[PDB]
Amino acid sequence: AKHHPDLIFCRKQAGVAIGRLCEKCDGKCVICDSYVRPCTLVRICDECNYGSYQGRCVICGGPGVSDAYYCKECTIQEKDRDGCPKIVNLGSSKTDLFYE
Amino acid sequence: MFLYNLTLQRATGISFAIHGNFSGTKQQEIVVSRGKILELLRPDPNTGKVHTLLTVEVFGVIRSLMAFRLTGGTKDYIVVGSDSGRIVILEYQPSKNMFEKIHQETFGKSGCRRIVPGQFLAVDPKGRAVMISAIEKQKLVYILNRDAAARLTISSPLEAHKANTLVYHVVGVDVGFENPMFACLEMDYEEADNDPTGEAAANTQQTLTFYELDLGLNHVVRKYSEPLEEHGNFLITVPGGSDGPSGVLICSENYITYKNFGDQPDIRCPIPRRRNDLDDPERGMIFVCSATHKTKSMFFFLAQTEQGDIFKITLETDEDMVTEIRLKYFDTVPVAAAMCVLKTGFLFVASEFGNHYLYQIAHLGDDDEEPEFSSAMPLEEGDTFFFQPRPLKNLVLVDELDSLSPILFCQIADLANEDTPQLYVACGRGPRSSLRVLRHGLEVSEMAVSELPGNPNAVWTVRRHIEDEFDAYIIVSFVNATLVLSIGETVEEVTDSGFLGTTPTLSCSLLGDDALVQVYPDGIRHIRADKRVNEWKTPGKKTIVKCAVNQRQVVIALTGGELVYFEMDPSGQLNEYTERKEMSADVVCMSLANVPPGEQRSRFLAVGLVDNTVRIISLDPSDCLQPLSMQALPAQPESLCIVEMGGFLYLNIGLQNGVLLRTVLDPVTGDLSDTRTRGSRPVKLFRVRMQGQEAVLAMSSRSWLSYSYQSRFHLTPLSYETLEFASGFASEQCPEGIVAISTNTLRILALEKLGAVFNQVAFPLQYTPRKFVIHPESNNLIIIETDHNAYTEATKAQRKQQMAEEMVEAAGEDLAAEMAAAFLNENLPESIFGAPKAGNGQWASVIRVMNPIQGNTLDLVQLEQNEAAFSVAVCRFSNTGEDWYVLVGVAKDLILNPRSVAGGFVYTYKLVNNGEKLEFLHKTPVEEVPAAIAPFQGRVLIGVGKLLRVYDLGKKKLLRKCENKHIANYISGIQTIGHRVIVSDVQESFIWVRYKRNENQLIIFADDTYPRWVTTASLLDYDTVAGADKFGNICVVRLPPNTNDEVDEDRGLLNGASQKAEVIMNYHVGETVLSLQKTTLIPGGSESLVYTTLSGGIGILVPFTSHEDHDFFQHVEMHLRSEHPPLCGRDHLSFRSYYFPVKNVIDGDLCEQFNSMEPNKQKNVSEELDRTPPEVSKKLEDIRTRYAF
Amino acid sequence: DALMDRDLVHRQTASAVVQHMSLGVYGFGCEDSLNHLLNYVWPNVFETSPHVIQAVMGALEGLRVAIGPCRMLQYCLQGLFHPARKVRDVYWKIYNSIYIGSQDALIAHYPRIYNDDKNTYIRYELDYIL
RNA sequence: CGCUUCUCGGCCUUUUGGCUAAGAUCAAGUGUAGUAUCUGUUCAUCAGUUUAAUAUCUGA
RNA sequence: GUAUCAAGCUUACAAGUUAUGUAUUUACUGACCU
Ligand SMILES: [Zn+2]
Ligand SMILES: [Zn+2]
Ligand SMILES: [Zn+2]
Ligand SMILES: [Zn+2]
Repeated sequence: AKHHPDLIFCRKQAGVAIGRLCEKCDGKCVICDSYVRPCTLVRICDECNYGSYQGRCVICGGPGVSDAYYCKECTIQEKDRDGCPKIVNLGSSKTDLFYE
Repeated sequence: MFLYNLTLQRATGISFAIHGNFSGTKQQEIVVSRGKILELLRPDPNTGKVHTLLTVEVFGVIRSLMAFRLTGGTKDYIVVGSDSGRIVILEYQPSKNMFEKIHQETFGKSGCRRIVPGQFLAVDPKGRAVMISAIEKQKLVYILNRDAAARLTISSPLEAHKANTLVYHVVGVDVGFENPMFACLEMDYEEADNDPTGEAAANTQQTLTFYELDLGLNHVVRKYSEPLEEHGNFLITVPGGSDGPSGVLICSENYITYKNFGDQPDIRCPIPRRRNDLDDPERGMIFVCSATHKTKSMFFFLAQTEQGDIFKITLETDEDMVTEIRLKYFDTVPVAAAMCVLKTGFLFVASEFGNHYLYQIAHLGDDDEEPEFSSAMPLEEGDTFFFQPRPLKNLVLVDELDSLSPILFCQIADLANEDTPQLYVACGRGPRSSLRVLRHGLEVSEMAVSELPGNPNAVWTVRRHIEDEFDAYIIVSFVNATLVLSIGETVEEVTDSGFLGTTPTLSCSLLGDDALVQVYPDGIRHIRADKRVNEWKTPGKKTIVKCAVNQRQVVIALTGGELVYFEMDPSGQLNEYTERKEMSADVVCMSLANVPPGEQRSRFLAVGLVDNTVRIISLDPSDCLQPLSMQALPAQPESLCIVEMGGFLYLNIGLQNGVLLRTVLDPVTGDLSDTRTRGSRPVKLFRVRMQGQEAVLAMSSRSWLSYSYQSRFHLTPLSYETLEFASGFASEQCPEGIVAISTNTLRILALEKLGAVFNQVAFPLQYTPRKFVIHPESNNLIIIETDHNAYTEATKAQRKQQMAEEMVEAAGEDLAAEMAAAFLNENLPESIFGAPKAGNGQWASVIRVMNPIQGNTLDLVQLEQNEAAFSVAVCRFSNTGEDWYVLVGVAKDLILNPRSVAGGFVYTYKLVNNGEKLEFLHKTPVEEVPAAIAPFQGRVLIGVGKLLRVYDLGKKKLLRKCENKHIANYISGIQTIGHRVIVSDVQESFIWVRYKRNENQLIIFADDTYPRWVTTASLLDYDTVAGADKFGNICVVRLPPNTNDEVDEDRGLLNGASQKAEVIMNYHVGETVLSLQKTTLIPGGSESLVYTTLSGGIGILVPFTSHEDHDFFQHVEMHLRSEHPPLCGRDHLSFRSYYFPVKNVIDGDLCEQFNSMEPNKQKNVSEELDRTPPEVSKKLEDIRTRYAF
Repeated sequence: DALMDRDLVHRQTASAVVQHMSLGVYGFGCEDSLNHLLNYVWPNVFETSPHVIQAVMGALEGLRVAIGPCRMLQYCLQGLFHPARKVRDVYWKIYNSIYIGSQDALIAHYPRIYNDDKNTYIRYELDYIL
């Protein structure tokens, strides 16, 4: 996301797998992280949607509730037609809070 | 400021064409892409003609178009890849007549990029996988399956990434229930770019690579990669499995290649050239088409080269291994980009420029007389197998599909003294070129003529029975002459026939089976075979006014109005009703219509009155002689018509200035009258029959036919003069037609072309028609014709003499001098057999003065071999008298790649006397090509290229007066308005130049900020300047309000001028606009900018009146961007902001797709806009009625 | 006045405003005020703080489409081969973002590069006319 | 002309009063990523490294 | 504590100097986070 710069996206080819969002991150965009104007469904690869990784949120990796969306600001900038925006790594956020 | 886009005649040049069973039936249909337009065509086999059923705007460029058949399926599906990263699969539904978007899938970013796929496409013929491919680095594979709702399913895109690798053409290999293979030409270039020695880029030859899709393992692997000692361009699928030797054919320069892996060797066949044709200094020869065909016994390929020579490629193998390949010369056609050979003997060739053609296969196989050779026979010294071209033997000309592409230059002019203006369009490339005059009417063709004297008022049409076609009699009456002519041969006045009554006749009709009802002063006739007349019609005195005709029921009136019926009995003779209204008169006209079912009265009465009123009444025996619904009209109707045109009863009154269009319905009458205009004599609205349905001809100062072409209400005029009357016609001389004369003659008319709008009439040409000008006195045209790689006919005769010389010189002791003289005296038509090509660097050009009425070679001035014309303008100088002058810019040794010119010339011509010939005056030299001539203040301005020069006449040569050198790279066009000079750069933009009167200086004072690659221009106002580019944009630049002209002349502002102009609109079309002109297309309308594109499309930009219309159409297009998305997946706002962003322009072509959807979306958009869909459709068509055709 | 202000927080918030505005008025004919504000956004490229550089990078990729890629490319020019590396790599990555955002729109927007002694740098295809 | 006294003005503490038990009591926050700014602080001639140009090292 | 709007009660009467490095705070940003 844009909030934590150490997070990297997956950026592989997108299939027909519809992305999901958890109850904590419902309505959030993936790139710009906004709440308004949904336009495009989120398509992720088959490696990030397989086995125990199905029905899973994109950002936090929790259980998905609603469908994931792109904003119109990401649509007219065409940040939806790039690689699959699945956040893989988790660093310096929600990790050291587990140890504290 | 605020403009509105509307197309009139859409795109006609075909880039891709496919054939298949798209409707789901046994017959086959064509799907073509016009680049921007997607069309479906049906080759009707019984008549041979072509009827377009659906044409849609995908709002993008169609870079890949290919159909596939599903495994175990009947209907063929369409795969479209475009500039966007949305691959779409389409299915044609014949019920709702729309391309159903089956699946739209994302595979990458948009735009015509190098990285993202869309450029080339391949599919497995069984219908299991499809590969979309770019030029470089990625090829994506979709797996096609079907699930239990008989529904298509598509999995994830498989990857075939290969960095630093070009892709030349991709094709699918037909395998029988095997892992599908895709063949493509690849080339590695990293050793070509890392090595500066240059020779590493010469031995980097092509590699054919096979990609095998393991459906069991779900990946793409490089299976085979075999090199090529030649360079190929595209490939051809060979059908296999249980059909034959499954493989790919490789077309290459002077060669055709078979490869198939494992054990079959590389079978090579050199391509046959012509005997001694004068186009081969060192050139090669490639293909342009494949045209595979499987006739269920064997399979062949109707390949096409770049000259139009069709080659019959047929594989014959004894074993499963290939033995040898062979081909032969089939036919000659104009050069086509794609073919679609069809079942039951049809071949549709889609030319890259000019008209398209449909031929019928008359003699397939053709293995009887032609001396054909093969590949594996030991032939040496090149190809060694030649052929002589021949006229048509295997194909016959059936359909000539009209196409205005390429529109290279266009003018709106009134040279033919018509009320409406005409379009003068340059078209074609090379020998197939034509100047085409375009009108607004329809193709009315004459078949016969007669010499009926006096002053006839009307002509009525009647048959023997309802089922026949001969239409036994045709009657013509004015006051007292009967004159009921025979319809067939030997048209002449008649004696007392079986249907004739008396002389003063006034109407005829067929009421019964063979019973004719005819009306005259002693009115009632009822004649079938016995003259059973009952001519009472006596309420004392009045007997002659106001007949009206239906086929089952009768209304006639007297001085009065609502009066007697005089029906017939179903098994007997006539009867009458005694219920009369007696109607204090006020009568002008009556006209009705009837429905084909009905054992009742089953019609609707329409009467018009002298006062500002009409009256429509249903006269059923319940509610009889009681008025139903009322009226309103301004002045007087003087005409009526009732019509049913659909597959709602369309009430049409018409008045002496305009016509209306109601929507009358049978229990209740909701009219909803559409309005339109037409000396302005009183109109006549008459019912005729075309195509199987009926239509209305409303006639005025000119005629106007209103027909329903799939519920679109086309009200298009006719091309002739005023004809004062209309009536139907049917015979064996012409099946359907309209006899329509009340003025001193008689003709037989026919309406052949009905679906289109414009009237193409073509005048043939020799070379490419670059541009032309208009002579205002004694209207003629002066055109320049210029082709690169072409000879002039004197050099052609010298080259043919040289050919004859070496044919009689090379070993003539053993002799055939008949061959040389036979090549000399036989001049082939270059428009059919293809024009000869003059190597590299030759520039053929002529100048043609033409009468645009008849279209004859009124004057022709030839040039030499390396001399090309690029600019021409007529003018009248100030130092001399009234005599005209023609300035022609000619270039010599221009050679294009790389550009290094060797100086040019400017020719001056006198144009004596009235413009019928053209005499040479003088020839001045110049250092660079003068591609721009402009008359200004009695002199000429010429853009040499970085140099703008003002010239004056001299008796020896032209003399300059000024010179400017601060202008940029190269001049592309100069247009003047008075006190200002608009200079078009070939690269950046417009430049404003001021010419001084006291001095002679050319001082620049204003420029623009955007590079545009400007091609053509037009002047709208004193400040606003419009322009277009090579890419497809339309821009309008408007100056700031101050912009002081008085600038007397070192720092600039940003490397140029200082008064930077602003842009009020940028717009994208997708096609190169080559002629912009501000004019008014109809008398009584208003001004609108007419742009004519490159691929045959013609559009207009329309100004808005007030801000509420701009706001309403902006909301219409904003709602249709969300409710009705385009077909290729390209976003409409992103396509109209393709290069430059859109600014204050509403695409009305998206707005006119409101009438093509279901009424659910129409109801949603109309209730969001607080209107009704008829009101929205009327507000939409007000702009096309007022400002357009 | 926000982009004229001395603090960088005002300028990064104003770059966010101009970004969301450019994503708001896209296709409406309001390119003059955006070209006015980008003349103040563009000297703020030189900042090295991550938040302000991602804010102005979002502003540049938002103004890439509204006023056109032509004005963005003209702003990138005479800054590609600049000898200071600190401006050089940042202008090259801005050119990379414009290249990946809209490649084909830049095709009509390229300037002319004349020929050297050996190679051919002229696009001869767009140079000739009919 | 100088000196003492008085009156008027230009003005440099004015805080809401004083007293009872100073009248009696009160005032919690993190953890992550990054940036700006104060205090403290200190700044002999060739050759190449490096740098837009500058500013560390080896040399006599 | 106030400025208007009746009944309660009251006489029913008199009457023509930029800058570096670091020890080190103060603030600021990312809709950062159970
Ligand atoms: Zn989440
Ligand atoms: Zn977003
Ligand atoms: Zn992924
Ligand atoms: Zn040291």
